[PDB]
Amino acid sequence: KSVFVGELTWKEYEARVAAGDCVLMLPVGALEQHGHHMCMNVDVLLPTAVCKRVAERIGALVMPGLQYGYKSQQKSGGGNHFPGTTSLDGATLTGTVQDIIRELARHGARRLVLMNGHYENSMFIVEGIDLALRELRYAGIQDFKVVVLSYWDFVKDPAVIQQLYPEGFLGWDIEHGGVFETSLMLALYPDLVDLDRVVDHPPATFPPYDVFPVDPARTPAPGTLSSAKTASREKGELILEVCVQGIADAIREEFPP
Amino acid sequence: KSVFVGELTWKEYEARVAAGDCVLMLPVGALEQHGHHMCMNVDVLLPTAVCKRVAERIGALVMPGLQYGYKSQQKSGGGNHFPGTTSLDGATLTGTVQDIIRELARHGARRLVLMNGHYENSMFIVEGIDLALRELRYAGIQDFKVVVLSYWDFVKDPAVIQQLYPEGFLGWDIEHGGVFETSLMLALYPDLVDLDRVVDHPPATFPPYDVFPVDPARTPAPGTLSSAKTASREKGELILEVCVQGIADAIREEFPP
Amino acid sequence: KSVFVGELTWKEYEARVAAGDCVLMLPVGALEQHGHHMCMNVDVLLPTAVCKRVAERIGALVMPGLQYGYKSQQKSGGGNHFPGTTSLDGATLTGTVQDIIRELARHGARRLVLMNGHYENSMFIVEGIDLALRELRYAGIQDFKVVVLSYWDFVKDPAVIQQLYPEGFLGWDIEHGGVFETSLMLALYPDLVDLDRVVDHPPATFPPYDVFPVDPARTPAPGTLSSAKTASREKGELILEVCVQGIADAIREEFPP
Amino acid sequence: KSVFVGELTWKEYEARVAAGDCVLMLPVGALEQHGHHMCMNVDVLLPTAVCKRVAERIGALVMPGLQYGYKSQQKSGGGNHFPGTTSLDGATLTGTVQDIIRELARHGARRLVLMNGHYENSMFIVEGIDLALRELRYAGIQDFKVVVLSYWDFVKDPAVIQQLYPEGFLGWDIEHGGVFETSLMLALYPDLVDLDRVVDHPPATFPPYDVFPVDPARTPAPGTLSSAKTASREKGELILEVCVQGIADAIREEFPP
Amino acid sequence: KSVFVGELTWKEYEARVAAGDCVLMLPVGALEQHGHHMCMNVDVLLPTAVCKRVAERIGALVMPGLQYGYKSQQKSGGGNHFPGTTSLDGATLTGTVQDIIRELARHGARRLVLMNGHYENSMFIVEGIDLALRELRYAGIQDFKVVVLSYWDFVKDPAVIQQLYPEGFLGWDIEHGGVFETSLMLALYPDLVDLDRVVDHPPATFPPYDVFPVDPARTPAPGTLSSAKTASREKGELILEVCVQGIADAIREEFPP
Amino acid sequence: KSVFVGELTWKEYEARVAAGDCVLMLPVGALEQHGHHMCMNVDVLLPTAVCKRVAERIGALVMPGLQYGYKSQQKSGGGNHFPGTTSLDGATLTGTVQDIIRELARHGARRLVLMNGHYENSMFIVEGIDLALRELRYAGIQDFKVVVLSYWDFVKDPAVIQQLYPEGFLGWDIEHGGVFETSLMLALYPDLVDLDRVVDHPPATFPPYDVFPVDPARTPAPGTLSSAKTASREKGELILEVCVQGIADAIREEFPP
Ligand SMILES: [Mn+2]
Ligand SMILES: [Mn+2]
Ligand SMILES: [Mn+2]
Ligand SMILES: [Mn+2]
Ligand SMILES: [Mn+2]
Ligand SMILES: [Mn+2]
Ligand SMILES: [Zn+2]
Ligand SMILES: [Zn+2]
Ligand SMILES: [Zn+2]
Ligand SMILES: [Zn+2]
Ligand SMILES: [Zn+2]
Ligand SMILES: [Zn+2]
Repeated sequence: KSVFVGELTWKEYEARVAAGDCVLMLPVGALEQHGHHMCMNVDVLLPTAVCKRVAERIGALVMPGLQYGYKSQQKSGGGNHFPGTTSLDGATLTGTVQDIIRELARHGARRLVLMNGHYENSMFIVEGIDLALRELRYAGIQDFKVVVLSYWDFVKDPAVIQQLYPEGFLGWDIEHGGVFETSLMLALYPDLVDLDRVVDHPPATFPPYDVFPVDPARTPAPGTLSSAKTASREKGELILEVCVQGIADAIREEFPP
Repeated sequence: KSVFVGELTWKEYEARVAAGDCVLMLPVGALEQHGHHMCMNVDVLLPTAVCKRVAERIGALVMPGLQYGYKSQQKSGGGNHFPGTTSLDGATLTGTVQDIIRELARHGARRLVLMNGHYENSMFIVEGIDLALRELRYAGIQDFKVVVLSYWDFVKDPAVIQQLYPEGFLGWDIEHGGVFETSLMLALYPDLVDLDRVVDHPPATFPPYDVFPVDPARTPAPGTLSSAKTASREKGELILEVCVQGIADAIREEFPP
Repeated sequence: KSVFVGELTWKEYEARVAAGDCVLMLPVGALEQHGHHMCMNVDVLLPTAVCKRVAERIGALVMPGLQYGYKSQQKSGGGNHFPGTTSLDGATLTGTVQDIIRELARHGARRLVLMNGHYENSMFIVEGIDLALRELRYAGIQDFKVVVLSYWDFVKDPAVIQQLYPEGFLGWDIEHGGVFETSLMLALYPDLVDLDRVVDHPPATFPPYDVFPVDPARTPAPGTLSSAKTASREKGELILEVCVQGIADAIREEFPP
Repeated sequence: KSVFVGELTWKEYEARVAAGDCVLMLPVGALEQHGHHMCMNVDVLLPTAVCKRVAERIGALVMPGLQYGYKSQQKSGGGNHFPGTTSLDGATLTGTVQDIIRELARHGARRLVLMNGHYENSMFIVEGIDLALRELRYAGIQDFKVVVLSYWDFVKDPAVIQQLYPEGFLGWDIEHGGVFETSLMLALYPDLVDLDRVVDHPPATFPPYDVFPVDPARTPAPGTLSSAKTASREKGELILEVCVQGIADAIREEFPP
Repeated sequence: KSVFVGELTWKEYEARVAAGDCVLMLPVGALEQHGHHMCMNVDVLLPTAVCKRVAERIGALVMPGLQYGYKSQQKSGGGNHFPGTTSLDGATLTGTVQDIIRELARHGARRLVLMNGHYENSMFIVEGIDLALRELRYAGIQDFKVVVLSYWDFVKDPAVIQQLYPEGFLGWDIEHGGVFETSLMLALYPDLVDLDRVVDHPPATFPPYDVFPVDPARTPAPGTLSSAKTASREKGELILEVCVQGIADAIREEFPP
Repeated sequence: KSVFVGELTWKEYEARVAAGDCVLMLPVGALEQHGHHMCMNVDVLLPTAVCKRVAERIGALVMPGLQYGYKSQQKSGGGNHFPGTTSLDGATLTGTVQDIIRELARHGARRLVLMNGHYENSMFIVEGIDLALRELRYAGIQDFKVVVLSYWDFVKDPAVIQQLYPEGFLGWDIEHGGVFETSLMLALYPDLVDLDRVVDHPPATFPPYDVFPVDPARTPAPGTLSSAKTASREKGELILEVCVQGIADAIREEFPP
């Protein structure tokens, strides 16, 4: 039986919610440039694949993912001046999250995991949750609980980090189109990555401030913030298992049967 | 080479837009109950499959689809009180369309086809377009052109209509989870439809007015507005070819090479 | 005693609401071009006059009408590029309806009929209602009921249609400034129509899609979607009797004494 | 020929605007309690009647009036706790004014008089104007000019006031449902006023602060802020002539031929 | 012990609210031109100083002031075309007041004094209060009370008015950068005023209407609406005591121990 | 001469902007709990003090600070459930930033530095900037430049960090009410800190996800995320000199005289 809500009939869904401890998961991505070597829907594909695997293990369901996220920022996504990147205003993203939570509560659902795949989305997701929970309180609903996470934060093991980044970890922001995302894509969707097109530039560095309008000269030309030269399917498999296991465990802890 | 923007690199996309006459297509769907016999992502799947086929034929590109649409209305979707159906507020949907048009224009795109798959979305899509075009005009941009359509409107041939509706065409609104969508689903995604679960009821009838809050008693129990008993894979292939051909011709007329 | 809320004192209004089963009616119109032969406030005048007559028959009260409606669409009102047509943004119209419902509920009113006179308004009326009911629910109010109707939906009867259209009825999709509205106006406000100015053009037809910006060539030059050449006072009198009776009956059914 | 835009055809309106110096006028009122002796649409009726007379004199045109205004405030309209009073939120009213100006500018109009009839509306009218002018500036347009006025401000000449109040003038902060409005109504719409129902209470007084939620004890029971016992048709005729003359003169000064 | 919330620890604040009759005060100002002789933060400094002194007397606490207010209007602040003046949109100011009230309610506070210092702010503060109180009702909270005032309205004693305006009081609307504010500043922040720079022009007069876009020629060049030549420290000390005494008394009456 | 815009006359400000290279600085803070030992306006006081010193050095001007910021998050500010913390909604904060930029641009200013003092504000500052720059672009204005920075990011030097944290630096993630902010406060406003009230708890740690509603147990009781036991005046002086020099240098680089 599919773990995707979109692939269920309303009766199947109703039955699953009626069971009492149903966990729903919502992937939140973006359509964003990911360099010369990878496609632009990475931030949707990756959290969705992680949700799927986690859902399979814990008996959860996955909602249709958010395909468009917040504006790419230079220091975490290259910047919103790139072609292809198609970004929402903060109010739009926040409102989308708010509307979905309201609707899930209407269904009787009370457990939601928001899995972020695009660095910049976080605070707008946070505001959507706050506004939704506020509204639920107005309606006398106080037992709706939300867990929000970015899947990469579960990769904490020093040994794993060293396997992925032998020259040192440079932060999840500078990991845009680099070893982590590319390794995952190589493991899950190899046809959408062409490692031969990777441009092997040094990791992007920035001063301790930001400038707007975004100045394109300050982003590496290919749009990546770090090189995926050493990306590998094997690295992807390792990332995937670590994230899936860690998130599954976290969800079980927060949403026990 | 993929026709999906999400599956392209930013360089591939940039090149296609640079070519001068690039047509972009955006499927606009919903997560909505579709009776006992079909899944809930139909309104995304169908316009997306039609866009894919049209794009292959005319050399267009397809954007990631809108997964959540406007509130289901009793006379066209059963009603928003059903479980599973997960709907956006009008302002949210309108803003999503507006933001996407803004971004496509930033890229240099000037030709967009919005292909609706959920009856209720239309006027919010229209407002989204208007607000986006208003903003473009502020910047002196007047050459962005939009074609908006609901794919079923292209099925006009009496010979085809008579096969699907031998006792008479009763309207695209009453076509919710009926012969049209179900046939298309049998042709495209047979695993997501189980014809044996179809509840055969007489087509819903409604007074010449609407009542709110929605009264569940006025929608047939299963959520469908018409029976898909006579749906078939064959009918689906017929619908598909007529839509694809008709839409491709229309786009060629409105966006000539 | 007047049936118009505006013409009552607050004490008279209060007493009517205190009686317990008071029905309020709100006309929702537009300021919009209606060809060479007719004035622009038709969409307010017509529902207002119908509301007046219904209210007189059933003991209901009529609120001040909404004078400005949603943007005219080519296929239903000729298009918003015409001079004179003065339209609201969707959010504005939605908010107006929402605000009025909130206030009526504050008064203790619990029964509202929205009578639409401009096709394009419908979905924004729907959103206004939903948002208002959502708020009432937050305030513990679950007994506010709304009936929404477009008065022309009550001219159902084929026998009435034959009488009105002896040369053949071509459909409601082209009834903008045509025989239907023009006849009603001749019956109610003859000084606001000059039948000699009617341009007798062939009925408007359109492809199964819409284009924005709106292409003026696709609307008949006068702005009408069909010719009102055969309109008459007598046709208007019949429409008026039929509409008033049907709506009165429908309201009594939905809102009994 | 009518001075009301609603009563013109789009061709007639277009021709008036094409002439070059066309002045448009927009009445802005409210639906609000006006004591035991007068109806609730006073704030629409009065500015509309003054607009009509001014337009007749100066060759201007009058737009459909705004029927609903901002929330009644205790010190100026008795308070929004009264039944009957039906008020918009600030953003709704602001948005309505903004949308109308946008549309008038689209038509090619460049001269607008906003005539306020409800004290509380003023700042929201101001904001609506500013927001519409801001948008026009985006398009390089700086020749759209707006004159805003409350009609009573033209009846502040001490010699006139002496004629209207011989016993003594108590100030304007108390002229809600008092001698001023009542006299005008007696002159224009005698059928909507019943002087015998006037509750002759002493003028309302308040401390130099406001309290929310509004405390009904602090407003005179009937809702009026001053007694209309001395109101008369004669006083109304004087007020009317003084207002019309003064406003016609002011408009001719600001919008010369 | 400080009377400013910002200077308290959260434990100290919590204890003061826990006491049960805690009164909080919020100064609402503006950044606005105030002629050649005075600085631009006057509208924040003055109500803050009054709040401080009232708070000291009655045992209340003062919240961080709103530094930016609504757009300056010609007839009450010179006009928003002046340099330096930095104004918020109406929705922004309203929302700020609304958010703060919501938060104070969360803390358990139920008594708030909004002390306005910028003439134009009033109606947006009113709307913010109404929207916040509406929301509180949705959450079952009906015991939150707000007193709102403009501090100058407490200068009512004809003897005090005459000391300041021996030739006659023309209104708090024409008082911008004149004798009242300048005298208070001379008493409170003498280094921020240079009386030698006052431009002694005749008091601004205006017709009974407003014009937009704002016309700079209709405001006295220096930005003041009347001359502050006769301002003095002694007059400032008088004003200060009258305001502090009056407001303290008013708050003791409305928010008793 | 003051470096504070609020302490200047409009003529002085105009002249400074007229010079053509004027840099404006806007502190953006919060009202937020900062443990048992420190007051709640820290996030305003600190960036304001840094701005003042930087502006004195480089000839810039400082705008009135934003006193209220985005909702405290558990991992960065303890959480928005604490008393005293008074937070804005994201749209409110975004709108405030947007409005101020609009106004500065109107004055002729083209160089702005936003100095953030509250971690949570960052993304809403970014959105406010984007929306303001979007509006400027509608007016053909593309030369307004914004530099955004958080003052703590300028404490980079490992040698400085060694002086500040001789027993080892544990990271910026726990610096809410800890050594960094407390030391700065001891240097600038010693009367607002009472080091004896510091609760010497171990550094806060959290799992790689967040939970809403916020679980108060995951925040150390006092509200601090680390112990300020070792904070000192001397450490504050060092931080201050380092931050001021670094920021002055960065601004000179981006906005040369
Ligand atoms: Mn990304
Ligand atoms: Mn649907
Ligand atoms: Mn119409
Ligand atoms: Mn009024
Ligand atoms: Mn002011
Ligand atoms: Mn903070
Ligand atoms: Zn990515
Ligand atoms: Zn469907
Ligand atoms: Zn019509
Ligand atoms: Zn009135
Ligand atoms: Zn002032
Ligand atoms: Zn802090």
